[PDB]
Amino acid sequence: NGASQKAEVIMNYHVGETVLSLQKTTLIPGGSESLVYTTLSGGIGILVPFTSHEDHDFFQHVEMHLRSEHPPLCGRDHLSFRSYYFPVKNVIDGDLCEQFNSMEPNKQKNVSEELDRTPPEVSKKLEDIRTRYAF
Amino acid sequence: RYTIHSQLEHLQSKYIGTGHADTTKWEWLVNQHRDSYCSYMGHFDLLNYFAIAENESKARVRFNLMEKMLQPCGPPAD
Amino acid sequence: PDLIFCRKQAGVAIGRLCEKCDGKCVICDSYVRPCTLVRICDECNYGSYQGRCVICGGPGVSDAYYCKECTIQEKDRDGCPKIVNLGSSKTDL
Amino acid sequence: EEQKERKIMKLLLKIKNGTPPMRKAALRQITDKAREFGAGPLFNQILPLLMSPTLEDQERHLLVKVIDRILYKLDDLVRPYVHKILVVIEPLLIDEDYYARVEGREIISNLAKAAGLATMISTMRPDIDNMDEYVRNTTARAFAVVASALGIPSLLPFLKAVCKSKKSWQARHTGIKIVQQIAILMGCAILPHLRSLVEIIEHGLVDEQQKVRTISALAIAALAEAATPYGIESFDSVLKPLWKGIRQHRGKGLAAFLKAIGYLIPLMDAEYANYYTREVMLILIREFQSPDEEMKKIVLKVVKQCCGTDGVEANYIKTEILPPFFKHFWQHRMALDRRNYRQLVDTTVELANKVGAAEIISRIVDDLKDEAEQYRKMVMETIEKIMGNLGAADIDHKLEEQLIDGILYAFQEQTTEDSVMLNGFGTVVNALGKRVKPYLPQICGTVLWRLNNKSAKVRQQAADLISRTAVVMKTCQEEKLMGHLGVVLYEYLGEEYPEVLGSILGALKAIVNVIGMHKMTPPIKDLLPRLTPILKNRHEKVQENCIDLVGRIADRGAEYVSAREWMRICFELLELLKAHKKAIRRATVNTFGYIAKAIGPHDVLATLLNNLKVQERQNRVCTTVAIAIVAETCSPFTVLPALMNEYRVPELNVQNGVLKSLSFLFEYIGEMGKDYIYAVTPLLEDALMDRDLVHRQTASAVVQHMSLGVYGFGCEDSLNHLLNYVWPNVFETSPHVIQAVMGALEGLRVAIGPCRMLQYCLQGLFHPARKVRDVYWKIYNSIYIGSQDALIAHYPRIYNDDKNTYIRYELDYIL
Amino acid sequence: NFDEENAYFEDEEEDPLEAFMAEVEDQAARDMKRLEKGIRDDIEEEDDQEAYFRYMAEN
Amino acid sequence: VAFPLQYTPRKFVIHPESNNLIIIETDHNAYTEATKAQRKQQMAEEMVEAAGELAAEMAAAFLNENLPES
Amino acid sequence: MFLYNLTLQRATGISFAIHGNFSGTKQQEIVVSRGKILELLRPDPNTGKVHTLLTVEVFGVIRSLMAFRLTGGTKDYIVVGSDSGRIVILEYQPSKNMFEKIHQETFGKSGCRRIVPGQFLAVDPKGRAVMISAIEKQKLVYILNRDAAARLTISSPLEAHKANTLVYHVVGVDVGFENPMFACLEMDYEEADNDPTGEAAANTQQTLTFYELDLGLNHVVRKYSEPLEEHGNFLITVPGGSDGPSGVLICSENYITYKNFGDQPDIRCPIPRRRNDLDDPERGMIFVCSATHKTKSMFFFLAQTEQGDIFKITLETDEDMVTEIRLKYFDTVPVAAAMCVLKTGFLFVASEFGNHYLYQIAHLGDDDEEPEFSSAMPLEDTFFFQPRPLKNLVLVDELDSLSPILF
Ligand SMILES: [Zn+2]
Ligand SMILES: [Zn+2]
Ligand SMILES: [Zn+2]
Repeated sequence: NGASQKAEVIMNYHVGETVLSLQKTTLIPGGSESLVYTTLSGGIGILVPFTSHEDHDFFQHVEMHLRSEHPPLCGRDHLSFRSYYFPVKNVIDGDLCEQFNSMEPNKQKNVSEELDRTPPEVSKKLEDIRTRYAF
Repeated sequence: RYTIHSQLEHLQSKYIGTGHADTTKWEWLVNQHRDSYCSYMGHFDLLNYFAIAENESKARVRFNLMEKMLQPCGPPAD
Repeated sequence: PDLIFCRKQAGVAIGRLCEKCDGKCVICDSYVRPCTLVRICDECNYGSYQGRCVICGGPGVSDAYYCKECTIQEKDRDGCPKIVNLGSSKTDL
Repeated sequence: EEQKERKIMKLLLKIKNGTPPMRKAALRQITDKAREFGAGPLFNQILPLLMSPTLEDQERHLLVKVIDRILYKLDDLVRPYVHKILVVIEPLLIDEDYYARVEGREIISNLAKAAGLATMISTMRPDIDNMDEYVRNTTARAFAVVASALGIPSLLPFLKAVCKSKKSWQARHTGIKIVQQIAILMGCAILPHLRSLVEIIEHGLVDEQQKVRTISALAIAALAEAATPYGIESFDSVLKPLWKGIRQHRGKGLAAFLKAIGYLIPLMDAEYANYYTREVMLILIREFQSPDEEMKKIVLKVVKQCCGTDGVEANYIKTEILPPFFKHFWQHRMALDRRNYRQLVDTTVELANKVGAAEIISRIVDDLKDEAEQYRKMVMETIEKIMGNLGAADIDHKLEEQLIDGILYAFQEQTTEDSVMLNGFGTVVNALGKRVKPYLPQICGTVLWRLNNKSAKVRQQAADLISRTAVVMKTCQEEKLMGHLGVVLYEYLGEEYPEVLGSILGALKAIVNVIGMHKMTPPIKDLLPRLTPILKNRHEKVQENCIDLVGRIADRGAEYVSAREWMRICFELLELLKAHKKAIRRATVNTFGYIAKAIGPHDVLATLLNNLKVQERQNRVCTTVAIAIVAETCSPFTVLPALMNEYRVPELNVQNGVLKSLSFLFEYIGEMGKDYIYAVTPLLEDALMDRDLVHRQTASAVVQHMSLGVYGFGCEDSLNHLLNYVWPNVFETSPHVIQAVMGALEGLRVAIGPCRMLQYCLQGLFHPARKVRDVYWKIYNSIYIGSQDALIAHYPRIYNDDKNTYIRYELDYIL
Repeated sequence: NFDEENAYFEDEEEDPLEAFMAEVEDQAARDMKRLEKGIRDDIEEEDDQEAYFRYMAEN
Repeated sequence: VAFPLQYTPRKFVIHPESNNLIIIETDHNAYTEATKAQRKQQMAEEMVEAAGELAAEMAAAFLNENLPES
Repeated sequence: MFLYNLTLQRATGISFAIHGNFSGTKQQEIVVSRGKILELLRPDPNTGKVHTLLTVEVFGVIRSLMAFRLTGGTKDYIVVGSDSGRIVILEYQPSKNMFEKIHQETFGKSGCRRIVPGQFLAVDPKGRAVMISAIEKQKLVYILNRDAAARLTISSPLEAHKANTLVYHVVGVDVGFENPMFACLEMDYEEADNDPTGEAAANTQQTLTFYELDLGLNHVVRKYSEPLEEHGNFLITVPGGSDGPSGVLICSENYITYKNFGDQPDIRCPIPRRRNDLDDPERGMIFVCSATHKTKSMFFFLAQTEQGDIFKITLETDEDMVTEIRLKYFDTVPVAAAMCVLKTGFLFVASEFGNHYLYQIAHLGDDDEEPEFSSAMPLEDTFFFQPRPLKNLVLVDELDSLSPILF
């Protein structure tokens, strides 16, 4: 209503805690830039970009399969929780993606068969994006 | 005269916070304030926020929000 | 049509379907992606009503489901979805 | 007046024979007038209709509800009628029907709550020493029910007195039976009162009446079973007399004592279990060698329970129990009974579960070659269950020899056919797996011999054997024998019996599933033309198996058939996509997907769109389903432009078909439809602004399925654009159209957010026009029931007036 | 009440209760001589179906 | 590693030349040090004016001891 | 732009802390709730250090948390209330080091809603019923049971709805193997909405209501309902059955009250105040949290005020009536969100902000000359005590916490 020209939203994400700090910086020597945030609960997290399309498609599939095979522990829907006030837009949840390493070997085998890989190969791709930006 | 559609609409009118064409501004806003207070008590970091802003303890803030739920917005008209 | 939903608080009983309406959603009549298991209330699963079809009332041979669209819109969170015939009596059709 | 009160209690006829609304109204009326009516006339009218012989279960349930509601209002005004109520409903506690018992229990509970404990005791007391067993039985059951309703501590003193009475051993018997029925009815909720119940009944094990001793042992067994696994400190003063008594007694009393021992032993720790098991096992062998059927049925259960505890040793079991057990318990008279048969099989499986499969199987294998069909059947059941639970990791040579010899002989000599031998054969060979290489030749010879003749039920059994054994028949590095039996199967394809045909089709499918599509002896080029006319059969088993076989062929071996034949098969399968059976429907969907992937969309979609126009409704649904399947298997990139050219044709009844197709297509493809919203938006913009109501209804259906199918992928721009065209239709008087528009709006809520919907809706909530207000409050109530908590962040700021405060200040706080 | 075992067992058949019966009889008589507590929300309140039927009847 | 503060911190900035921090700390419902000291003095004198045997003074012990607010 | 979310340091604030034998052995652990994280902690009795065994993200909002076990069991279960319309029961598996979900029953819609339950959780002390409640109008009760394999069993829920009613706190009442009871602080607002003069809003009272669950008849009865003199926050379950009477303590502003149904009269004790307090004279005092400890011989309560002062509370009884309430200054600690008293004499304090602390209880039964306050003392005015450094507690451990980060 105010001005004629309007800005576009290109990203939406519910974090779960109230953020009071945001900064774009590099955290490790010889690493890439992240967006760092801190919450009112004492949490520190980062938001990092994908390098290629093929990386982004792999993590999307992992998140899509863990949403059904490893659903949240208190009966919430993951997509619904991340769409709390606005629908999620262009963010993958690596906290869910990294619960792969805590699953039972049967479920790890099934999910790796679905992704056409080996469980050690899935675990190694997760560690690779983490050590590229943060520790 | 008993259809599923008129059973759905009657059950919607039973959900507290729902209105009709004779709902007043006072009723609408009282509903808004009541579920705002319930949501502040539900979400932990909104309550942390308010407890830091007004230098009070969390139990005190919860008790105050509960006391404000009986008559928010003042008394009605007429 | 004198048909409503039960809409009472559902418990631990599981809804069944006869072989005519077997793979349908008990809410929207769709056949795409059965997602969530149907619970009915304790009154609608009692005595001679135990194991009957949720939709029509015939003999049940499989479990009833909510489709994915109804699950997404949270239509599984209302009451018992059994269809009640208001135009007739208990031991009627 | 007395003649009028029945005329008013016609409310009962209203309650029994009436619709739900009349029933609820009359229920209300009677529950508000119960006190004025009184307990006299109410029950004087309800009880005859309750003990009527033409009552049905649902009317009995309704009458139970009425009795509950009137007993809630009349609380002590029923004391002069408790005896009449009990005389009428003391049966229904021992009825054969299960729900009669439940309803009788509810009535007795509500009555015991309305009256007092003292009234119930004073009314039910005299029928405790009544010399009719039936009456004493029902009195004990009713006393257990009032105990469950009013708590055990309320009835503990009455029981403490009645179980120690000095004048009537019948009264003592009835009191101990009451304790037993309490245990049975209440279950593990007796554990806080175990010590008190055991202390009340423990003096009965040494009574001078044998009937009293027996009921005391049975009550101890019931309490132990209810308490399992907790509670053994409360059974000591019985532990000593019970073992003395099993060493002293003989007969029924001994049977009850041993049953109690058997329930108590799994409650103990290791040393106690071992010791008490040694004693009971000595006398238990003496009873192994016994005539009585009930005694043997008890003894089997006691052995099963003892040998399942932790303290009892596998070595002790092997050396002491197994020899006399297998000596006295495995014979044809044991095979002839039924209940004892089922108990013996379970006891033997569970004995194996602790002693090792080798011991049991090596002890009962040689009986697989016996002159008794029932004995062979029982041995096969036992071996199959054991090898299904434990496996074959411990089986060795000279034991597989006997196993295979026996199962082959038992399959061959089987005169009456039943699935026991089939499932035993299957389980044994699939548990062996790779290890049965040297036996497959004579196995296959036997299967071929059974398949070549013998009345077609032998043939169907052999076909099922092939079905469940082909996987191990190939994974054992073997293909020539399965190729040969596949040839002789393919020769059996014109049959008079549909259930045998289904089985041979299943065996063929299992073969083609595991054997290569190459390297195969019966050629696909000759198989499929034989398969095609079977697609017209109407037996469900034949249809499902045939379609699944054709699907497997089209999946793995598409490069052996011509696109012409694939086209014919597609058009023959088309109408089965709406078949009445779920299995046929899913099989047809899969097969159509495989065939469409085999050939391609270009010429199939041509004929599909062709017959979109010239078909009527019942045949159009299958065409819509087929179009959606083609778009799912071969990307909708190849389907959408051709489908929109069909809309470009200036004709209603064609544009509607295109719209229905698009709706079901987006609903079926789901999240894949996120790349194709922009391509379809112009058609939908034209369709949502159209004079024909069906156009707008179907276009709103399309929007709903698109928006729900893409959720969490970021198409908010496209869906906002479409929301602009959906909204003008909310002022629609037509029911189905407004119902489609509301569903589209609820789907767009999920896809876009409650914020944008609230922004559209805030315009007319306080419009001067009552019609606008009606419509907008409907939309708002939908948005409010769905996502009530997300709206806390999206409400607009409303300012304080003179009298009322409307600003939310906490949200204005700054840190 | 049915079990082939129950039939087998129930087939072979051929002061403290007074000090309790007396008091029980007296207490019962006193209870009887009285004319000669939690509320139940469900029984006294209309259900959703009852409310819907009432609304339809009203309009 | 932690460095204690007096009130609740809201913002800080960094001085580019020296890399020093400039912090502002604020609390609602609070007393400043001067207000606290004068309140303590006032309470002490309104105690010392109780008019009751004055020989035993709790005021001098009230003024000297202070409880650590952390 | 396409982004990826990774947590570096998880949240350290605490909302709820419960304690029990969750691994099944004789050790005691603590299950804490961060905001959206569930955590299991084990303090060592020999070193006094607290270790973290397990941390899980639940991707929701935890609103309530309770423990229970069944008669005869040696392992404790976990019940969670959240912002899903579900109630879940969890069990810890030590051999796998994971939380296994035992049961999950659905009753409504998602989000921190106003009339969907999830905000209050009450459990029967004997472990055979659990209530879950909303802030307005809706209460559900489930019945807990067991089979011969000792596996939990849950039933279909029973409704205890009440229109135009607000709930402050719900608590299970310790009756000993009688029918289960629940006690709530309620407030009906139906008349304050119809009075333009605003004096139905004034002089509207808070009630205390007792809900009885008939296990044999399978329904809920509202048994007792009594108005209160002043409004209270939370209730406290007094140990009953054979180890005490069976009532509740009502914590109000400036007072604490004991109540019970029957012939028991109400007993009130004012909350003592700091002598020479520099606070604003117009403020009242409330209790912010509590903890119960029950030995084989006696029981006591620990309760903390808004200033951090803990008071030890005991009850003087006769055959079955309570006659007096005694209060006594224990120690001063930072204001806590929850505190647990462990066997082996340790007090865990989860502070509402900042670092957490584990203390060792050095002295119970007091060899000192500080005064005790009581409800039987005549008073025209309030009680006055003097705060002092730690005397009964000894700091043993301290858990770092970054909450809250403001910049
Ligand atoms: Zn549906
Ligand atoms: Zn129902
Ligand atoms: Zn049906």
